[PDB]
Amino acid sequence: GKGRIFQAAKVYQRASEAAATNIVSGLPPRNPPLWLKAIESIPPAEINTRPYPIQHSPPNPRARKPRNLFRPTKIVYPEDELRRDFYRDHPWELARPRMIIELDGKDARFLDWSKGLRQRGIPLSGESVVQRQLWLMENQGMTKQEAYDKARHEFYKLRQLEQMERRIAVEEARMVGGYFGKDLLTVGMELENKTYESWKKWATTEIARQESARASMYTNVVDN
Amino acid sequence: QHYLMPLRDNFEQEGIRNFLSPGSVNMAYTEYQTFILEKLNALVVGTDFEQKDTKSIVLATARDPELAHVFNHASMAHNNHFFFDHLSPVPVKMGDKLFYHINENFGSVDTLRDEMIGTAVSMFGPGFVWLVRTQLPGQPVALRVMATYLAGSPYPGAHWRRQEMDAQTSIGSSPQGLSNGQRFFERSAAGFKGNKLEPTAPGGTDLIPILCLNTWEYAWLREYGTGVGGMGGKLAYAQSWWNMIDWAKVEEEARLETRI
Amino acid sequence: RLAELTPRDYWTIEQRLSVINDTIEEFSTGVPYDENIEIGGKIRLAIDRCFKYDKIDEIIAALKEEAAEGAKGGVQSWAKNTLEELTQRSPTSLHVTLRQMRLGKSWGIAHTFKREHQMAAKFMKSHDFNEGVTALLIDKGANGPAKWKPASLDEIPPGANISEDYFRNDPEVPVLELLNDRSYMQYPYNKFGLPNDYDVKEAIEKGNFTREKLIDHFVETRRGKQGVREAVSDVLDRMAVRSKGTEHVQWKKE
Amino acid sequence: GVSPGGALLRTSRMFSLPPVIPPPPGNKLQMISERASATEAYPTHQVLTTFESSRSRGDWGLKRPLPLKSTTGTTYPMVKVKEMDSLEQITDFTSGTQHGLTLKKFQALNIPISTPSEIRPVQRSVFEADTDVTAFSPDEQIQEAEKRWKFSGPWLAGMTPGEFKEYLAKTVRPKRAEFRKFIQKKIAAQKTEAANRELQEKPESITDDEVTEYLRRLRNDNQVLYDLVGQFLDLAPLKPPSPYGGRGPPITHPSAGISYLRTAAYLNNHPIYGPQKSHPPVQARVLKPRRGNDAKIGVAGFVADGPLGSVMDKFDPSIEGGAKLWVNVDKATVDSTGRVQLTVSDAKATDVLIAKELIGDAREPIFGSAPK
Amino acid sequence: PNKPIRLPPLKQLRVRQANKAEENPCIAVMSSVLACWASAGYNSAGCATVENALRACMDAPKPAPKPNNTINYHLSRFQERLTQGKSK
Amino acid sequence: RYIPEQYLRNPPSDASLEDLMAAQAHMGHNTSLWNPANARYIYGVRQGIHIISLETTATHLRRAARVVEEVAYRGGLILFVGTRPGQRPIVVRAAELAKACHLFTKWRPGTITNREQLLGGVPLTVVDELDRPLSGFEDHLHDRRPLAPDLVVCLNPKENMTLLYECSLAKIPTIGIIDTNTNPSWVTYQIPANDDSLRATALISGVLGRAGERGQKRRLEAAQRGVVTWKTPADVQGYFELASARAADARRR
RNA sequence: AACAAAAAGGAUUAGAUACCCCAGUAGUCUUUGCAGACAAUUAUGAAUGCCAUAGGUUAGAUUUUUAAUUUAGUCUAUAAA
RNA sequence: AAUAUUUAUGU
Ligand SMILES: [Mg+2]
Ligand SMILES: [Mg+2]
Ligand SMILES: [Mg+2]
Ligand SMILES: [Mg+2]
Ligand SMILES: [Mg+2]
Ligand SMILES: [Mg+2]
Ligand SMILES: [Mg+2]
Ligand SMILES: [Mg+2]
Ligand SMILES: [Mg+2]
Ligand SMILES: [Mg+2]
Repeated sequence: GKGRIFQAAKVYQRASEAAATNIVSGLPPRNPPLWLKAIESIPPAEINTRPYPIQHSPPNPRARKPRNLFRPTKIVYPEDELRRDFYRDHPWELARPRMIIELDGKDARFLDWSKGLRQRGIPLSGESVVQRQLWLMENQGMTKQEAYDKARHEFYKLRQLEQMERRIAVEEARMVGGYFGKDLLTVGMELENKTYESWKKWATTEIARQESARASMYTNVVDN
Repeated sequence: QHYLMPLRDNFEQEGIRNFLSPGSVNMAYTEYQTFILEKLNALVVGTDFEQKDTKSIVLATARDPELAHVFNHASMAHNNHFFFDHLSPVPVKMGDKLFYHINENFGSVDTLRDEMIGTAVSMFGPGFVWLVRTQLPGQPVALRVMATYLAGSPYPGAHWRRQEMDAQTSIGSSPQGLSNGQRFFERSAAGFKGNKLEPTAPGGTDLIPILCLNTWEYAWLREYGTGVGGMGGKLAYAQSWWNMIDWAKVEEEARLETRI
Repeated sequence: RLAELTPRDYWTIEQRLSVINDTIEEFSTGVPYDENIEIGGKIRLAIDRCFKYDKIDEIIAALKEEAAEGAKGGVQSWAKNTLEELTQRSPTSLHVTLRQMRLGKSWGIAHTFKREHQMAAKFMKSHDFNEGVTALLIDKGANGPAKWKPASLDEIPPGANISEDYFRNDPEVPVLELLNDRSYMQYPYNKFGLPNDYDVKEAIEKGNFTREKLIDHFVETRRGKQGVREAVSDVLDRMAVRSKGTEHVQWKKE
Repeated sequence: GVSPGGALLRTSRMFSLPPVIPPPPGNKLQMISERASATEAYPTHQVLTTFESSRSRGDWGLKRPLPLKSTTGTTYPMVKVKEMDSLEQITDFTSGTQHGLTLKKFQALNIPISTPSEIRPVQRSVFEADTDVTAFSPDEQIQEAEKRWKFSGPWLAGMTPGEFKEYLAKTVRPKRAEFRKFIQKKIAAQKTEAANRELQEKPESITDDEVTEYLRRLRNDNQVLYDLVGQFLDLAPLKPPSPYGGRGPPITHPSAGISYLRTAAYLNNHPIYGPQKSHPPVQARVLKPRRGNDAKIGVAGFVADGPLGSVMDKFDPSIEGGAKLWVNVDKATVDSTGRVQLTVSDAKATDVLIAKELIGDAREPIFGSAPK
Repeated sequence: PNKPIRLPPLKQLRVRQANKAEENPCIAVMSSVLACWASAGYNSAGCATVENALRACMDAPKPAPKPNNTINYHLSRFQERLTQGKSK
Repeated sequence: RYIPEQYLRNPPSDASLEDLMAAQAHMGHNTSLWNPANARYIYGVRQGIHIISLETTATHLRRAARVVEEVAYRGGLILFVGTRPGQRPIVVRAAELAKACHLFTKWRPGTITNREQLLGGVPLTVVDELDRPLSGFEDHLHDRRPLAPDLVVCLNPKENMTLLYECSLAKIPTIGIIDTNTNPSWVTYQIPANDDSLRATALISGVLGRAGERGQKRRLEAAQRGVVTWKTPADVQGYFELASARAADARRR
């Protein structure tokens, strides 16, 4: 009961009653606030009323006195099972940076998984393998394993060509006088050098402290 | 996604009268540019280049060796369209101002013609012949011819992929070979270390490509055939191309300093 | 939400409908993106060129022209399909139905029901109704298709008028006694739907809106109702032209 | 039946985020550090990206915009989201360049992944219909079972004693009745193979008088039975009587998604010199010198034992940036634990100079200057 | 082994002394001097090297105070988010 | 098909289910940090957070856009309030469209219930049908007490509850973006959505900004025809009868 | 054995039965009975039905046993009240 | 880190 009482859902009712009559009896009421007639026909919505939330999975038909009836349920789709199976067989598929920021939200309007993995708007990712797998597993009546192999093999042949282009593109460019910048391999080693040096300093400093401590620890108070 | 934009003066529907057939331009631009863009989309479908124009991709992916395959499709789409955006249905009369600048840098109008055409055939390979406008800090506006290989870019921001001359037939033990070879290693060494050999003005305002010539074989080997016996072929393609150059537009984009 | 709306006892019937209209539009999730207007453009125009006469013979005659290849309409597919559907229905109902469409435009809503009572009372005695219902609903496709007393429309000679008997009130059937005495020639409140040709026409006579400026007028006037931009644009594409270039837009029928 | 708002969320990009996969399995019976944790063997979370137009605003398509101090300035934008919203009303995230750039490094070596084979170095790729298959059918034999890589049963030698008891009391015991049927289907063929020739000169598979007649005959030959028990429990072969069953089957696909190349049987054509003999060398680090036995070297972010062969022998604080030696990666493969083991072998000398030529660090150029 | 508890609602989350107190380094050198005297003698020669070290201390200037630690400010920010909340 | 600064240059008239989803307007707080009362808007649970129903946000947003238009159409004073690090350009932009007041800093407690002191020296002006100054109310602009907003549009009701309580005390309608952990009983018209996303706040405020702009237009279009959509306020109305009372003495004497 | 009311001795203190100290008997322990009084406490009798969440924790169960559901206890911090 | 002398009174 510490919290204050908010009567915001009754401002129109309260404000309208205060404008029905004038404090000075016998006189006409003054003009009401300019917002009284604006929300005249737009009453608030019912709040603070726990409904039966949407059931995204069949509730336990065995419970005789179940709890958490007014508790939202977890959203689970058939793809959740497949996503976990794929990304576990291909853990490094997660290192491929993927964008989840949406541009307009209409990316699903041009996804026809009957054609193949390559779609419009979305990149070739582990998701394309799952959706393609799900489609075959539903329309063509394939098993989870069979459809997985098919969509999975088409994924490899596309990934191979992308890795082959990088090598052939660079080599081809240099045959005609094309020079590039620092590759990620060299850039990565230079950074390790700068960090390793900082560790050499710390080790050198700490090593000095430990040996100095030993000198002080040993008792050389009297020299004979 | 990148989509094919229409051509300048309804060429996809009719094609130039005495230069390219309506079906040749169909296979040269409509069917090919769409193919490149289709490949380009798949490469930048989930990257930062998903909404960047071709030129922005040409300059951003110039030095990065891991994105070299993306630079090709981007520069190829730009260089290709750049070549069609300078033609016209009927030949245009060269401007007096431009006509006088060419003579001051090449001696005569045709002297430049035989130079560009000569460079196209001498190159013997898919590329683009550019007419660049180079202006150094204190130097006047001077023009020159530059040749670019398969997907080379004339802009200075993409000097990492200029691809001006071949290495197989220009780097040997002869006096010219050693010199060319040294420049090859000097560039790669300087580019890698980050050092720049030739200072460039801010904004890449040094070189401004005015005119281009797409010497790729897919554009002429159908209309002009191979060229057995010297009739047609690549030579005739370059010659006929000179008649449709929109010299009016070539003068506008040149932006020659008022000097007369 | 509708249960929450508590109107004042002094509000007019118009205000009450306005409050509900605005509430129904708050729950609109947008029309489909790919679904296009079915009866629009060519098909819509063809309907106005083949369903403007008062005789079924002329209607079918017009459709045959549209069905025949080479017609400038470009609806050969729809026309041919329509004819197949018209030649598979009771010819009596066609003549009778089309008859009330032209007279129905002159009756009031109250007078309509009373006439339909006498009208539908004579159908129970006819042979087509008893045959069609028993053949397509009770037998649900068994025994073959319904056999209408006139096998085809051509059988009915041109001068014959079988639509007259179904519009003569008989004495043995008392006139329908409605529950109230209200009536009207035109709907009192039928303007909450998408703007039709009637709304676009008057809007063009009261003002000088342009091609695109006229579309926006209905959008803002409709407070962003879903489908106004597509509906209004369709109407202009059919019943409007570029009179004074881009600025003026007038109708086609002069 | 699904609502329009729920149909968009199902196809939403955020909903596509896969669940966090379990970390690389380590030795259960071993000590571990409590607070400090280093980079894992393979990534467990998804690496996220944005446009450089949105990164300046901290927008990453998440619950809230991330701080600009810890997400702006670097070249490659990469972030890992452990929780989209924690109990502190913040997105518990962390940089993803540790694993995001390690993938780019490895893929820059242009080396495929091979199937481990005990010690004629014949290399066979992973992406082959002969071996890379997961679906099967009852007609599969034990010979074909050696080609698969994804078994549904566990590896006996790998399971701890306690885990093995739970497996027997939760998966093997209740499968007694079903296993008897499996033999009935097999014995239906035992009868009909007596008719192998009856036509050239199957029964309904329910006979309790037969399933007992068979297993009692296999108690003298335990080998044939184990092969029959593995088919029903989908156990990876253990005894030789082949597909590297010593260390166990891979808990992941053999490639692991790191690289999808099939062969390194190509000759990178050098611009000037022409087709080279070997692949371009790679500079590697030196960690944990020999003189805690053995030597380690950091090759493109991965840790592999030094070549079979000095800087490696002892630690030298005099060298700047540590001891770095050039080397060529010969063969790479994924371990049963999920790690990427590289069989690294010291490189040649001339190739290192050929590589430095393009980079420019080559003190003595091989072209022109070289008189001999 | 159980994990750390969620702190109950406190009036203020803060460390009593943010900055580590650095023991005067020369009270340690004095302890050594007091050791030589006891083992050997007050007026002997083996104490010269240690006594000088003590004299070198008090002649040296006091180091400057370290910058204040801002730990208490960040703890006050994440108090309600880390613990059960705030009291009073 | 997307620019970061698109909700300011040209905000949309209305928000679709795709615009709301693309702007992360459905990302609720962690499941534990939730107000159970506001569970009527939650669609489900995923990624350890509560997902706000996209259809519930669009409906509550359009209803709010109708309140902003009507209040602006009746000559009301609106106040867009967004108090967060990067919510200044959003609120200032929406105020320009609707010709309203903005607030992008901490709300000073007592600016409504104690306006006499806080907003004492701030100047005012008297306008007319077509929103142009009226000379003759100089004496009234010194005894008149400060103004109060007729509609407060808060973009973070969870942070500033002192402002909303004053509005309830002062009988002012309010609109707020109710997140999964915010109390819906603090505002009059709730807009269940993600308030921590700077991209969702720009869309919501953008739609409400267009509403006011569309309302101010109708009001000005109706004034040019001699049709005022509002009567004089009570305070100004009182100063009228007293004005003639003073003039009554002139006629008399 | 040890501890320790009582009794007694030594100190402290203005005095010191006392608090502190050297010692010390009943008694604490075993067996068999009596006795029935407690801040015998959750200062809250027992039991049944019912009301919204969160973070720990105890003994189980289920599961894609990694981590999530779930039954019966216990303990912190809150909502409505 | 397990320190410990003594301090009554106030229409
Ligand atoms: Mg929030
Ligand atoms: Mg005593
Ligand atoms: Mg005593
Ligand atoms: Mg004692
Ligand atoms: Mg007793
Ligand atoms: Mg009792
Ligand atoms: Mg509990
Ligand atoms: Mg207990
Ligand atoms: Mg409590
Ligand atoms: Mg007293």
